[PDB]
Formats: sequence, structure tokens, C-alpha cells
Amino acid sequence: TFVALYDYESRTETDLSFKKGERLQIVNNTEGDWWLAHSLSTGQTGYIPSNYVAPSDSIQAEEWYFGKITRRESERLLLNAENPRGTFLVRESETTKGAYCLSVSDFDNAKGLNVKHYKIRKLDSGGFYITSRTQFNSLQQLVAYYSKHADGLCHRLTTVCPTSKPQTQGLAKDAWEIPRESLRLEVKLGQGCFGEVWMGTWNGTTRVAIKTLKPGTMSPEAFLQEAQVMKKLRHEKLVQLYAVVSEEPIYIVTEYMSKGSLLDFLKGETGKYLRLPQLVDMAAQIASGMAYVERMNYVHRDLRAANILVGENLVCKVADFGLARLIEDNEYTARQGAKFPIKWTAPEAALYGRFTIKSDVWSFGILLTELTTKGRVPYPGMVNREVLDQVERGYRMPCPPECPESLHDLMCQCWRKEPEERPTFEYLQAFLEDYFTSTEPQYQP
Ligand SMILES: CN1CCN(CCOc2cc(OC3CCOCC3)c3c(Nc4c(Cl)ccc5c4OCO5)ncnc3c2)CC1
Repeated sequence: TFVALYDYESRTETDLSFKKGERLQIVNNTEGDWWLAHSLSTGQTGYIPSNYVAPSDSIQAEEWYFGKITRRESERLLLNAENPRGTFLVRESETTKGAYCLSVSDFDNAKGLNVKHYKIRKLDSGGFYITSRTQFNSLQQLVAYYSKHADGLCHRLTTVCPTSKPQTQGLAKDAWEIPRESLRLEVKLGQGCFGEVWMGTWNGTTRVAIKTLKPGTMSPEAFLQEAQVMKKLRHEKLVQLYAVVSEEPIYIVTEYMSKGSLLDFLKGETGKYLRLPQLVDMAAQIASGMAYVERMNYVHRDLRAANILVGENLVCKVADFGLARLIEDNEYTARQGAKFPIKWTAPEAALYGRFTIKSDVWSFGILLTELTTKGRVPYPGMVNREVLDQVERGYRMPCPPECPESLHDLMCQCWRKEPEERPTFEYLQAFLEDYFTSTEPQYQP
């Protein structure tokens, strides 16, 4: 049997609903993303997302086993407001292959909410331990023991760390080019010069975001070819493309992001108590999504805070990738006109049409100024039509008010004249993740 790691609500007539813990037989796995299953509980059958289950009695079956997750992402989850002391998970060690880590929430009246991390090593004779004093035959035995007594841990293990349900791969088995009629538009989220964004529902059952493009914006044929590329991009910090309607008017169907654009989140009451550590953390997430783009040898072309979306736990994801290259508007193609974001655009890209990952790095630097200013527009003195002239003769925005110079200096590296001397997104992600350096020990005794 397999076991469900999460609840799943049926979206179609041929999928299978199930609850966390339900025992499922996989009865056809000659596939990848959607498997045919059989509830051993209800006797109903139907397709399921394979990432929602694990082999019974596998380590992946344990709800506290988070597998391959970075300590930073495990910290984001554990530091959640609603987590008791001793909320925990087990993950793989990043510094020692073959080792694991118990990460545990704590509260200190000096330090507040914090996370402690204990390296679990295996004793070659094959036993698992955090201290040599106390050793176990399995990880599950270890968690059982420390669920009853703290011993040398900051706190007894009380509560399995909660997480959000994974993204399935697609809306449904073989759903990709979908019929227009499968979508209900409900709430208008936005309108730009090329189309609109709506919250809506797919197949009567599934919350999605839907972007429409005005007819004549781009060829459906070029759109469909690019969409195949967009479809291969899977990353925790990139908004997932679910499906497309590829005849005019085109629809782009994606993951719905509950808190909306970063740009609006930064403004007004939502942003009022946002402090530098949080703003830097959001920048590191964005940088991480773009490091994936970079690793994949791809290019965004329209990076800016309005194209970053915010979810639960202050998760930030890069949106809108793939489209800008397709826009057929003559002005936009020539990097001019009221539709084109000259203020985020590297000068070699505006002048020569050289869009690269280094021009995205330029845009990321501009995004940093939006983050450290509660979203004020870049180059406040200037109109679009003066910006390029000025930047070509070496103008750059000064240090924003209240922004520390060391972060301004990072922006300035992003705005180097020579595109190839600009930092990598790999570099930017590390710099930002480690920006606030603790002396403190990564692990413990
Ligand atoms: C006042 N509340 C209204 C609801 N909102 C909850 C979710 O808000 C969004 C907004 C989106 O787009 C906004 C981006 C900036 O301009 C206004 C609309 C979402 C979005 N956009 C999107 C983009 Cl940027 C690019 C391609 C797309 C998209 O949809 C699918 O195809 N995508 C997903 N979820 C969105 C949620 C909170 C505030």
C-alpha cells in the first residue's frame, strides 16, 4: 500500500478524493505525475497526484520527514506564528551526505522565537544518534523518544511542523491545452495594456488565476511553442503554469497566489511593520527563483515587484515568465512606449535588444529599491523618456532613505555598465540569505 501525505479534493470525474493517512493501492503507475489508485478504505478508484503519497512504512510516509529541504526553508516553516515550542521536522543534512537533521522551534525570553538544529548521525554499525549517550535503530524511534523527553534538546518534540499541500503536476492527468469553457472567471485582479488577470475556477472545482491576452497581442503558434518551455520550469519560487487556451483570446492558467503582488503588499497597512530582515528574506526568495532561471539558461525579461507574488508564510514567487519576448506591439519590441518598463531595463537591452540573465540582474537591483522603499517608483524625478539617456551616462539611483549603504552597494553591483561584471543570481541568493551573520553554531554539541 501507499499512504496519503495530505488530503486531496477531487477536481474531475476520473480523479480520486482522499484524506491524509488513507491507505491507497497504486494500481497503475505506468506514468509519472498522476497515478491510478484504489482506496482500501472506500473501494473507490481514480487518478491521484503521485507526490501526495508514499510507500507505507517508508521514511517518506512519516509526517515529520521533510526529506530534501534547506535549513532556511525549514526555518521559514518552523518560525510560523502559530507553532508551539517543540514543533519539529526531520530533513536531510546539507553539510553531511547520509546524515539528517532534527530542526525544532523554541522560545527564549531574550531571543524570542528561534529554531535549533541537531545533526543526526549514523553509527556505521548503523545506529542513529544526536548525542553518543542515546542511540536508535531508526529515525522513527528517535522521534518517538524525544517526543516523550527533551533530554539534551531545547524542548520535547510536541508538534509536527505544518506545511502547505504540494503543487500537483498540472490540474489533472493530461490536462494542458484546455477548453475555454472549463473556466469560470469570478474576480478581476488586474488590467494592463495587453490583457487582464482574473481569479476563477477550472472544471467547477479548482481555484486558479487566469490571465487573458487581447487578440493581436501575439501569435498563438509562437505562444504555444513558448508555453512548452514555460511548462518545463518547476521551482518552489516560480509560480506554476497549469494550462493554456492557445487560440485568441489566449488564456494563461496558473497557481493562484493568496496575498497578491509584492508591490501592493509593500504599500499601506500590509507593509507598515515590514522590517529589513523580512525584506531581505523576500529578496533572497526572489533571487532563488531567478537562480533557477539562471541554472536553466533562461531569461525573465520583465522582473519587477509587480511580477512577484506573495503567498502564505511570506512566500515570494516569480510570475509572468515567458510572455515579454512574445509581445508583438511595435513600440514594445523597440523598447519604448508607455507599455514598456524602461525603469527596470538594463541599458544594453533597451538600446540593443540584448535581454540576458545579466539584464535580469539589473532589474533585480531595481527591484531591491522597490523593496527598501515600500514600493516607491524607481527614478522618482524622471519620466520614462529621460531615464535611459541618464543611465547611459552613468546615473544610478542614490542610496534610498533609511536603506543601509551595504545593500545599496549590492544594487550598484547589479547596475554595472558591463553586464558580465554584474553578480550571479547564485551569488545574490547566498549574499542575501547570509546578510545577517550570526556568530552562532549551525548545529550543537
Ligand atoms: C485586494 N486583494 C485582491 C485579491 N488578491 C489576492 C490575489 O491577488 C492576485 C493577483 C494577481 O495578479 C495581480 C498582479 C499585479 O496586478 C494586479 C493583479 C495574481 C496573479 N497574476 C498573474 C501574473 Cl502577475 C502573471 C501571469 C498570470 C497571473 O495570473 C495567472 O497568469 N497570479 C496569480 N495569483 C494572483 C493573485 C489580494 C489583494
